[PDB]
Amino acid sequence: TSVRENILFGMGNPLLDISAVVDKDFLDKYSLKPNDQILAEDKHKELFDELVKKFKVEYHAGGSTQNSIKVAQWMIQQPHKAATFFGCIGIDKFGEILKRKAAEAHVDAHYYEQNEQPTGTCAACITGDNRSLIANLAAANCYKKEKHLDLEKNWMLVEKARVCYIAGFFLTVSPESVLKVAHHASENNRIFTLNLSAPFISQFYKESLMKVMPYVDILFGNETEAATFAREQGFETKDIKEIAKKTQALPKMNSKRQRIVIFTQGRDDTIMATESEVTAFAVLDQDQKEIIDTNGAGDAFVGGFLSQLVSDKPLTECIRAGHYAASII
Ligand SMILES: CN(C)c1ccc(-c2c(N)ncnc2C#Cc2ccc(N3CCOCC3)nc2)cc1
Repeated sequence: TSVRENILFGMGNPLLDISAVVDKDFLDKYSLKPNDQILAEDKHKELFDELVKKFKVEYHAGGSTQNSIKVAQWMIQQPHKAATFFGCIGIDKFGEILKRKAAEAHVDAHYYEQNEQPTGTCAACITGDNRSLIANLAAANCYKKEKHLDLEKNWMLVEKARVCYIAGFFLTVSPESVLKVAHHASENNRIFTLNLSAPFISQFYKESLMKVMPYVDILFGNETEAATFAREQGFETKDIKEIAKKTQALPKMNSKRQRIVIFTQGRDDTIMATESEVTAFAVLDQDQKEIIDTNGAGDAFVGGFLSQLVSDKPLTECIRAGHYAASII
């Protein structure tokens, strides 16, 4: 093996995933479309506490960036604490559970804990054939870099790292801290990776997303996200195989590393753009998966891919583990 700890740093919104099995007489209370993912409003406050009661649940350390780092450590059977992760949580039992589920993943998590807000949480409300998801960010959105990421002891773990990845959802929380990490990857010429996460980031956080873009070694994104990203910046093309070209020719601050743009397409090829020219890799099929996680499998692609890049392997092999990873899920 001989891979080393804290070799891959990650950072993002730690969400505590709470799945179970409900019905509808539990959903109509809070009125929720059987298969839809939205954000929690002040009329959903209880829905959390009332999902740990009347329903048998599992507790997984969730959130995109955190999902990707745990899958990267899974494919990283050894050593342990090979991947690190910073985020904000609350000082309540939910955060207690999160701290636990992550160590129980050999992930080296180091959280910014606080009281103001509860630990965030995502709610898996499955009726078997649906996915009503309720997300409440809370604590994940209170991260303070000056009192956590800026501290010597944690910042030294960002130093032990030779690869950084942050899902773009985190730009909605702290671009200043996304930046300190990206910038640093430049100054010490290490790899810094990023996710477009959702089309809304490209449409509504472009200023923050363009500030880090020059400091972005690799870029992860999907079909649609790719699509909207081009729409704004003015690429004109609608051809993904082309967008990957126009984007990756974007002003890259560090010039010592030319960039790689991996645009996934759900389960259907993968478009990589490098300094040379654009190729395309077809996916591993697992046909007629009615259960197909689909949404949230791109997080798994990213972990598997990351697991192979922390060892500087052929991009073709990083993309191989991306499929091994997405999915066991
Ligand atoms: C679809 N929902 C459930 C959804 C999607 C994705 C996430 C998500 C995940 N998976 N992992 C980590 N962070 C976030 C996060 C986050 C997040 C979501 C939305 C948002 N805004 C949307 C409205 O405009 C203001 C910015 N800002 C931040 C959570 C919830």
